[PDB]
Amino acid sequence: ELPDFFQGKHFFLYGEFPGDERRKLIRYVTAFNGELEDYMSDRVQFVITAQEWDPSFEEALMDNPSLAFVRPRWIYSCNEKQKLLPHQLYGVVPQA
Repeated sequence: ELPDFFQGKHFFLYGEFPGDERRKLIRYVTAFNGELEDYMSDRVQFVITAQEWDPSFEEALMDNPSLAFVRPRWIYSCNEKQKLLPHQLYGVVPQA
């Protein structure tokens, strides 16, 4: 059946996404039993973004440090292996 590695992890798609991508994500997330948020709030553990580092992150960060800023590629490869991959490999850091 369906592997449930996103168990109790909440996501947030931050970017401007290529329409069907958002779908894929959501498909893939919920598919793996991921939780999906409709707004940045304390529940969030991973912010998925195709976009680039945003000042927003920081303030969000300095209010909820646990945050991960991963790029979609993670969510894919995750499925693409049927395993929880360290988001670190697919991270988003302000470049500076």
